[PDB]
Amino acid sequence: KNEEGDYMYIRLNFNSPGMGSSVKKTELPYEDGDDKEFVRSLTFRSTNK
DNA sequence: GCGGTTTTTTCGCGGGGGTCTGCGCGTTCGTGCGTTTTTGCGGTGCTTGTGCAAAAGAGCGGCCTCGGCACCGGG
Repeated sequence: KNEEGDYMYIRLNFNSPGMGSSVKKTELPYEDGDDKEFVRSLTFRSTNK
């Protein structure tokens, strides 16, 4: 979370392959897929802090 | 100190392949969050106790004059 000016810019990161979560290979938070593209982060702003 | 022997140090060149290194992902161990069990200094209410105006008569002690006597000196 980063309050830049009057807007609060919060970047929500999501699980993405390549040294991501500390979870072991046995259980993956996503389905295995070389052709799968992932939403890595979304940044939102709001006037209400 | 001076002359001898001859080992193994210094000199250089070629080839091999184990070690270093670029790159990636994962994890395990370093670092912060939170807590357990106990030690310590902080204060109080109450206990137990302390230093800081004449008038008059009655009675008294000191004192003094005096009484009266015993005594020294002499024969």
